[PDB]
Amino acid sequence: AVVKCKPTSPGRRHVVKVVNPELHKGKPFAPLLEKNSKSGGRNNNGRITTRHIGGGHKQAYRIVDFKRNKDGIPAVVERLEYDPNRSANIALVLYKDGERRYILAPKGLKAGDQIQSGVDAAIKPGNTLPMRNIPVGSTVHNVEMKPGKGGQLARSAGTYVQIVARDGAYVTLRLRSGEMRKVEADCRATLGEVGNAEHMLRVLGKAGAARWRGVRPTVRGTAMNPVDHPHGGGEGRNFGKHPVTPWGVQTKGKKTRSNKRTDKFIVRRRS
Amino acid sequence: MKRTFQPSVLKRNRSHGFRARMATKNGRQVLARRRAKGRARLTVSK
Amino acid sequence: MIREERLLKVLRAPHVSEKASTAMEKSNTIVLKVAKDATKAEIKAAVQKLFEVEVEVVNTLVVKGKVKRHGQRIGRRSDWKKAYVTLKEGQNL
RNA sequence: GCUCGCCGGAAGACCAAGGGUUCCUGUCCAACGUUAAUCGGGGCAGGGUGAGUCGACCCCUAAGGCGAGGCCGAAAGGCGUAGUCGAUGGGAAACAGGUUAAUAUUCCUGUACUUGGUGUUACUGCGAAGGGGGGACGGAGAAGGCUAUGUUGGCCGGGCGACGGUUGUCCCGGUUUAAGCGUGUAGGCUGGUUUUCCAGGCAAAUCCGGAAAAUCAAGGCUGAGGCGUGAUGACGAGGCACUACGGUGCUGAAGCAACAAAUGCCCUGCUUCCAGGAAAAGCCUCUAAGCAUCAGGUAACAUCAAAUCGUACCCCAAACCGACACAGGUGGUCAGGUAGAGAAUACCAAGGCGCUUGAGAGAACUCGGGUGAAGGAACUAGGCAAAAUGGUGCCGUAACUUCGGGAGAAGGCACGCUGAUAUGUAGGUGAGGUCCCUCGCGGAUGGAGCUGAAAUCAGUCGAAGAUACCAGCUGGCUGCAACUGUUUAUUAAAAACACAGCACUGUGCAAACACGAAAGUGGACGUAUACGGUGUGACGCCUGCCCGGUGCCGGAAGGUUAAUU
RNA sequence: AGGACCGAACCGACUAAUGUUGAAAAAUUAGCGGAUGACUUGUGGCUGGGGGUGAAAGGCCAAUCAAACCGGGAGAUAGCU
Ligand SMILES: [Mg+2]
Ligand SMILES: [Mg+2]
Ligand SMILES: [Mg+2]
Ligand SMILES: [Mg+2]
Ligand SMILES: [Mg+2]
Ligand SMILES: [Mg+2]
Ligand SMILES: [Mg+2]
Ligand SMILES: [Mg+2]
Ligand SMILES: [Mg+2]
Ligand SMILES: [Mg+2]
Ligand SMILES: [Mg+2]
Ligand SMILES: [Mg+2]
Ligand SMILES: [Mg+2]
Ligand SMILES: [Mg+2]
Ligand SMILES: [Mg+2]
Ligand SMILES: [Mg+2]
Ligand SMILES: [Mg+2]
Ligand SMILES: [Mg+2]
Ligand SMILES: [Mg+2]
Ligand SMILES: [Mg+2]
Ligand SMILES: [Mg+2]
Ligand SMILES: [Mg+2]
Ligand SMILES: [Mg+2]
Ligand SMILES: [Mg+2]
Ligand SMILES: [Mg+2]
Ligand SMILES: [Mg+2]
Ligand SMILES: [Mg+2]
Ligand SMILES: [Mg+2]
Ligand SMILES: [Mg+2]
Ligand SMILES: [Mg+2]
Ligand SMILES: [Mg+2]
Ligand SMILES: [Mg+2]
Ligand SMILES: [Mg+2]
Ligand SMILES: [Mg+2]
Ligand SMILES: [Mg+2]
Ligand SMILES: [Mg+2]
Ligand SMILES: [Mg+2]
Ligand SMILES: [Mg+2]
Ligand SMILES: [Mg+2]
Ligand SMILES: [Mg+2]
Ligand SMILES: [Mg+2]
Ligand SMILES: [Mg+2]
Ligand SMILES: [Mg+2]
Ligand SMILES: [Mg+2]
Ligand SMILES: [Mg+2]
Ligand SMILES: [Mg+2]
Ligand SMILES: [Mg+2]
Ligand SMILES: [Mg+2]
Ligand SMILES: [Mg+2]
Ligand SMILES: [Mg+2]
Ligand SMILES: [Mg+2]
Ligand SMILES: [Mg+2]
Ligand SMILES: [Mg+2]
Ligand SMILES: [Mg+2]
Ligand SMILES: [Mg+2]
Ligand SMILES: [Mg+2]
Ligand SMILES: [Mg+2]
Repeated sequence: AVVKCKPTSPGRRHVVKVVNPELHKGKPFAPLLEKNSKSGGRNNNGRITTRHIGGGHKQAYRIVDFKRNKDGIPAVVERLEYDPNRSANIALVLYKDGERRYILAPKGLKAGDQIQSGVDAAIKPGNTLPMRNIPVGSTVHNVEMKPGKGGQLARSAGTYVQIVARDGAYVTLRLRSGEMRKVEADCRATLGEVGNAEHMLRVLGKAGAARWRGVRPTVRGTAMNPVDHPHGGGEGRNFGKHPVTPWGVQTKGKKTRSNKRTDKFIVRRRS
Repeated sequence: MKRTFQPSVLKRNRSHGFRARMATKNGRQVLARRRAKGRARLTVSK
Repeated sequence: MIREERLLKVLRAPHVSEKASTAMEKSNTIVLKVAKDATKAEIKAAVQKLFEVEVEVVNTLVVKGKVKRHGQRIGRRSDWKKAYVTLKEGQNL
């Protein structure tokens, strides 16, 4: 559900919120919860290594099963849940032997639905199979890059991967970026799209809403002095130079990928 | 107004105390310099 | 059991003041100066063995030595321990 | 000592931090104290800090620190594993009265509570470094039940008034009591019990999770406050006998109800929202190795233990941070009366103070204020400053608008006191009595007593009734920035910065990028609906032409071209 | 409901006067802005000098900042006074 707030105050005028009625209103499953304090973008030297990070709401980490390696035990979806740590929603599933787990909730999945993993799983959304057993043309998500490592590709809200080809031991995947990549056919994938496709229709509306998510203000380079940015300086608004990062690398079109180890797997760049 | 010195005994001992000096070779060199000068008070400890 | 040598060492002096005398009268309590490291149990055992009276409780405090200016030089008297020894209402030490 | 004045959400009281004897007593007045000093936070001397329950220490962890081995690095060293530290957080237990010149939840009196070690008895499956439950957690809002507390009445004791009245519907004062134990309430959550089974909880489990049936329909957990006991005790206004005038001591009445009522408690509750809200131990439970009539566990009684350290005093300040006995700064708690929406404000209570130079005079001028004829911005860079407006209820309110606003637009009327309605109304609170039952801190009825707005009418005083304190000036046109925010600590608060939104661009995850000779770390326990960089800056309508120059992206025929040979 | 409204505590600092060998090496008085939030505050911790940190003023990093402080090279050099 996408609903616009009424302009009863200037900070509310442009707010557009995503409210999902189905989401659980209670507390999360306690044994599947771990704490994680914030870093502020600071590394173990105590230096800011990533700017514009800090503050925001306290969050508990939910242990999500990206591996999906209970083969042959059917599971039932108990309830959808809000996960602060990611854009997608998650589903708390109960296994027939009494094990409870969190999974990425695919589009369409709801309470009472059955899911299953393994080679003999039925082709239906939320089921996990090796891509050997998944037909060419299927839409999948939570794609493994190595067998047994856990899904790593297409995990954000509303994303998915298209299985384009299958030759030998490798499948050709079409990624959200447009890149065509090769991954091993033993790698597991989950049928269907990631849910919460309406997540991109949100409008924060005010600066405080970005602050609630741990995002600190960005200061433009041209607004500062030359001592601390190549864009700095000037009597009035002056630029006269090719745009660069704070460290001097050109930031409009220059390419930065340098990985000859994984170049063999890239069928075509995203263009 | 609020001034620069705002005393805390715990912070004082953790910053300049005897154990803090002993924990690094540079602090041990501070202690050697102060012993060689003949200082009655080596650190802020007491 | 605490050793006899320790008991002979712990007790130092009886404290003489009007508060101590009021303790002796009102509450049958003697006030002593003891060693800085003399515990309550050692004080009780030493009073019983060395003053031959029955004790039911001792109370202790540490007195901080004062700072005194003697000939413009700065000095500090030593800290000492003081004991309030209650005799169990039948002794009259 | 008697008056006077000042603070009283503090200028009173208690703490933490910080200080360290400044605390109390005697004595002294050189120096110190912005003057004197007989006085002092000054000199000198003596005295003073009493704990199983308060805190530390202790058990347990957060951020973070250190870190055996380890990985890395010319050396020095960096990071990090197992671990081990680290509160600002979790974890056993005490209250009231009395007492010193100076301590007291520590001493004394009374009445309690916690944990541990032993000893005996009786029953008996005990046991972890492991499994599980629990601890255990956000913001906002609403209502009910309470209590602290206050007011009035009743009750007790005392009074009969320096000037007209004051035996009464008069005046003054008191009317207090804890923890614990018993009760299990207003209320909150949740269906129980019993069989059998199981791809789960690293092994196991009767424990937790799941599955299938029977049976019953009330069980369990939590819970302020009240009541009873504690307590025939203590305290108590006042009386009495001495005084060192400070006080010593004896006795000591009544000690009830109603009403109002928190920002405190029930409540870590309930409702709701999105930004989705510590950890670990104590604690309960389950077993494994193991022991296996032993040990150990449980229940009762006895008895012993609870150490050490802190404890004086200041603590919005003359004792801390400011070189000062300095108009500065400094976290938490307590929270009376009248009026008031109020922790504003005025006047007061408890309590605390008059700020460590005074005495005169009554010039100019300076500072801070009061009032002002006639005029009313003529002043000036500029209405700077000042003057003015100011409350509640009701009526009434334009352009424009993103339909929310604009708006308290503007403007206007009423406003005190007395009586009546109504010997106190509508409402709120609620006793006695009666009726019922799964019988009590129960249900229903009944409404005495108490408390008590708003309105209308009539009358009445003053120049003036939101009378003091307190408490919006309003309107028209226009530049800039959408807006709330941020900034040059100490001459600039803005049109500057940020901002939601927009766009370009990079990035396929051992991501790009950043900090690092490195190992690693952040990005992120994220995965293109993501993350970084850059510019623009809500929203509406839009965003034209140029790739010659510079940059970037792509291409590789040809020219040129390094080490090398 | 709200980076909603009026307004104390609390956080700030727009105007004026005083003060300028100050009561004060940045305050006082009267007015002024925010006041449930991008709020404010206590305790503890981390980031170190061509480095940090910065809603960006070359601001801030112990009354010191277009390169902190302390010690050292060091009696730097000074065609200048
Ligand atoms: Mg960024
Ligand atoms: Mg931005
Ligand atoms: Mg600038
Ligand atoms: Mg440059
Ligand atoms: Mg220009
Ligand atoms: Mg130009
Ligand atoms: Mg002294
Ligand atoms: Mg004194
Ligand atoms: Mg004299
Ligand atoms: Mg003098
Ligand atoms: Mg003195
Ligand atoms: Mg003690
Ligand atoms: Mg005792
Ligand atoms: Mg840690
Ligand atoms: Mg080592
Ligand atoms: Mg380390
Ligand atoms: Mg520890
Ligand atoms: Mg603590
Ligand atoms: Mg005292
Ligand atoms: Mg009451
Ligand atoms: Mg409040
Ligand atoms: Mg005290
Ligand atoms: Mg003075
Ligand atoms: Mg002062
Ligand atoms: Mg303050
Ligand atoms: Mg006031
Ligand atoms: Mg007054
Ligand atoms: Mg005059
Ligand atoms: Mg004048
Ligand atoms: Mg005037
Ligand atoms: Mg006039
Ligand atoms: Mg006139
Ligand atoms: Mg006029
Ligand atoms: Mg003019
Ligand atoms: Mg003129
Ligand atoms: Mg003005
Ligand atoms: Mg005025
Ligand atoms: Mg113009
Ligand atoms: Mg603006
Ligand atoms: Mg503003
Ligand atoms: Mg500021
Ligand atoms: Mg300035
Ligand atoms: Mg300014
Ligand atoms: Mg990584
Ligand atoms: Mg701009
Ligand atoms: Mg613009
Ligand atoms: Mg253009
Ligand atoms: Mg507001
Ligand atoms: Mg405003
Ligand atoms: Mg002011
Ligand atoms: Mg306001
Ligand atoms: Mg500049
Ligand atoms: Mg400075
Ligand atoms: Mg330099
Ligand atoms: Mg040289
Ligand atoms: Mg020289
Ligand atoms: Mg020359």
